[PDB]
Amino acid sequence: TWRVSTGSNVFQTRAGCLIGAEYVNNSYECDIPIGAGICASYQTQSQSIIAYTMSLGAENSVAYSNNSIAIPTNFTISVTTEIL
Amino acid sequence: PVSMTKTSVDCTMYICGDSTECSNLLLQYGSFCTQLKRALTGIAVEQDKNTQEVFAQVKQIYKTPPIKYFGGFNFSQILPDPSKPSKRSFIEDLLFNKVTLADAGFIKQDLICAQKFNGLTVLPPLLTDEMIAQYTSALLAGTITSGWTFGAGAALQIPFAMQMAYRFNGIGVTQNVLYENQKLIANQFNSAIGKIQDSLSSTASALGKLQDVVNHNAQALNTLVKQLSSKFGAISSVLNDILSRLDPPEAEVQIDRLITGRLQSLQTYVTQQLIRAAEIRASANLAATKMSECVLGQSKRVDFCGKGYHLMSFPQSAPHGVVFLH
Amino acid sequence: KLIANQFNSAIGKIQDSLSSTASALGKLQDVVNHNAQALNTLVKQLSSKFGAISSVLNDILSRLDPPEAEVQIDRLITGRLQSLQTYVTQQLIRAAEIRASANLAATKMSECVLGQSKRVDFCGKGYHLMSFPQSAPHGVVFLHVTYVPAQEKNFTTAPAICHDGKAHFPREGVFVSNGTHWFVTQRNFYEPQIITTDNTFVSGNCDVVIGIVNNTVYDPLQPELD
Ligand SMILES: *[C@@H]1O[C@H](CO)[C@@H](O)[C@H](O)[C@H]1NC(C)=O
Ligand SMILES: *[C@@H]1O[C@H](CO)[C@@H](O)[C@H](O)[C@H]1NC(C)=O
Ligand SMILES: *[C@@H]1O[C@H](CO)[C@@H](O)[C@H](O)[C@H]1NC(C)=O
Ligand SMILES: *[C@@H]1O[C@H](CO)[C@@H](O)[C@H](O)[C@H]1NC(C)=O
Ligand SMILES: *[C@@H]1O[C@H](CO)[C@@H](O)[C@H](O)[C@H]1NC(C)=O
Repeated sequence: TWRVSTGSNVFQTRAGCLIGAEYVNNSYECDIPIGAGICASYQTQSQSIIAYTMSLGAENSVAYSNNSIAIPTNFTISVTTEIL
Repeated sequence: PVSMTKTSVDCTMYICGDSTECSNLLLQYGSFCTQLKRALTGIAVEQDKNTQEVFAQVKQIYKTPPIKYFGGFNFSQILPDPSKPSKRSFIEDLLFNKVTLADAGFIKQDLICAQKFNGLTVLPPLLTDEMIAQYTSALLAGTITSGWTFGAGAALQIPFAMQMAYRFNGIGVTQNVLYENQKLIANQFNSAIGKIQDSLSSTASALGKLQDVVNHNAQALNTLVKQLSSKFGAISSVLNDILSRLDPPEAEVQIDRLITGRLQSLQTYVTQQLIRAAEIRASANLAATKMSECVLGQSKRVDFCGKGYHLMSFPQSAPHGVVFLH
Repeated sequence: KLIANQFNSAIGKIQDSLSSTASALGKLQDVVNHNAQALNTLVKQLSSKFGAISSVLNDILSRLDPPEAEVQIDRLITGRLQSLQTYVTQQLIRAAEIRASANLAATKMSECVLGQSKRVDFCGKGYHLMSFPQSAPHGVVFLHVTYVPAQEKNFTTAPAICHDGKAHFPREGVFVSNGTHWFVTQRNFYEPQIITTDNTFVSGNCDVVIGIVNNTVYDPLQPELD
C-alpha cells in the first residue's frame, strides 16, 4: 500500500527498474551490488544515494620492446595474515 | 565450470496462488519459507563470490603494445578482436556460440512463462561478459609482455624469446637449445594453435561439462513446475474447485494435503540445489588454484598444468566456466 | 640490519591493525552466528500448530477424549519430526564444508610452516620466505613472510655475446648494458659484473642466434701468467 515518489530519479537496468538513485558517469569500487554490472553507494554531493557501473581497475601499459629489460634494485619484506 | 544459475522462488505464490484461505492456512506452518529464501540467497551470493575469486587475480588492467611481434609467435587467435562490440577473441567467440543458455534473467515484458506465472524466477550475474573478457585480456597481456613477474609484484618487461629461454632452462634443458631452434619452435606452436582452432570450429562438441549444468538446472525447474498437477490424495488439484464444491470445514481438510505436498516438493528441490552448489564450489576452487599456479607461474607438479613438462598456459572464458590452453 | 628493521616494522603494523577494531575475523564469527540462528529457529518452531486445534499438548489432552486426542497429536508429531530432520540435514551439509576447510588448513600447515613452497600465491603474495601459526577460537591464523622486489631500473639486453667467432651464453644471469659497457647480472637483484670465461659457456658460432653483439670476453689465465 505504500507509494514511492515516482517524480524522483528513475533508472533502467537489466536487473529491473531503480527508483530513488541518480545515475552518474563516475566509476568507483562496488559497495552495494545491484546487478548486471551496476552497484550503488551513499556519497556526499549534501548526501545522497547514487548508482554507477563498477570499475575493474586502473589501466596500465607495459613498455615492451625487442631488447629492453627491467631489473629490480631494492627489496621489501611483507607480512600478511590469512584466516581459516 | 565455475558458477551455475541463480534462482529465486515465491513460496506463497507457488503453494497457494491468489487464494486467501490457502494463505491463511499456510500461516500456521511456521517459518519454512524464510529458511528456503535464506538458503537460495546464500547460493546466489556464493555464485558471484566464485566468479570474482576465479577471474579477479590481476591488480591492474594491462594492455598490449600497438606492434605485435613476439619472436615469431602469432597470438592472433587469442588476443581481443577490436571489430566485435564485445572485444572477444576468435576462440572465445567459438566457445560462446558452442554453448547455448536458456535465459540470463533479463526483462521479460513456452516453459519460462509457466515458471514465471508460478513464482520461479532467475537473477542475472553481477559481472557481464564484457568485464570477464577484459579480465582475461589483461591476464593474457601481462603474461605475454612481462612473464611471471607481474604476479609477484610489479610487471617488468622482457623480450619473449628470453622468457622462453628462461622457461626452457626451468625444465632442465639449456637455453642455447632454444636460441638455435627458434623458428622451428615458433612454427610448431603456430601449427598447434591453428589445429586447436580447426578442431574446435569443426563441431568438436567438447563442451559437455558446461551444458550439463544448464540442462540439470532447467530439468529441476521443469520438474518443480510440473509437480503442481498432482492431488496428494485430495479430491482435486485446483483450489478453486475445492472452494466451490465444499464448505470451509471440509475445504480446510482438503487444502491441508495440497499444502503439505507443495512444501515437500519445495524442500526436496532446495536440498538438491544445496548439494549441487557444494560441488560447483569445489570445482571453482580448483579452477582458481590452476589459474594462480599455471598461468601466473611455472609448475613442477606432474600432470597438473597439462601432460608433459609444463611450459606455459593461457586462459579463455566461456559461458559459466573457463578454458585453459596448456 | 635493514631486513631486521623491515620485519620488525611489518610485525608492529600487524599488531597495530589488529589491536584497533580490525574486525577481520568475519569467517570465524559466521560459524557461531549460523549455529546460534539454527538453534533459535529450531526452538521457535515449537510454537506452530501444524493444522491442529492447539499448539499445547496438555491443552489438547484436557479438551478432548483420547480417540480425538490421538488424531490431534499425530499432526504435531509429524511436523516436529520434519523440523528436526531438516535441521539434521543442514548440519550435515555444513559439516562437509568445515571438513574441507580443515583439510586445506592442514595441508597449508604442512607445506608453508614446516618448509618453503614454490607454489605461486599459496603461502602468501610474492616469493615465500617463512610462515608462523597462531590459534583462534575455531580457527587458525597464518602470518606469511614474503620478499617483494622494488625500485626497478631500465636496461638494454642481448641473448648472447660474440667473441672469436664463438657464441657465449650466461651460466646463470642476463647480459645488461648501461649505455657503453656490458655486464652480467642475476635476475632478481641488480649486481653487475665483468663478463669472463668463468661465468659463461660457449656453444656454436655467431651466425645462428638472432640478436647477438660483438662485445669482448675477459680471460684471467693470460693476465695471471703475464
Ligand atoms: C623488433 O624486431 C622485429 C624483427 O625484425 C621488427 O619487425 C620490429 O619492428 C622491431 N621492433 C619492435 C618494436 O618490435
Ligand atoms: C632500499 O630501500 C630502503 C627502504 O627502507 C632504503 O633505506 C635503502 O636506502 C634502499 N637502498 C638503496 C640502495 O637505495
Ligand atoms: C596469425 O594467424 C592468422 C590466421 O591464422 C594469419 O592471418 C596471420 O597472418 C598470422 N600472423 C602473422 C604475423 O602472419
Ligand atoms: C657504465 O658503467 C661503467 C662502469 O664500468 C661506467 O664507467 C660508465 O660511465 C657507465 N656509463 C653510463 C652510466 O652511461
Ligand atoms: C663484429 O661484427 C661484425 C658484423 O656485425 C662481424 O663481421 C665481425 O666478425 C665482428 N667482430 C669483430 C669485427 O671483431
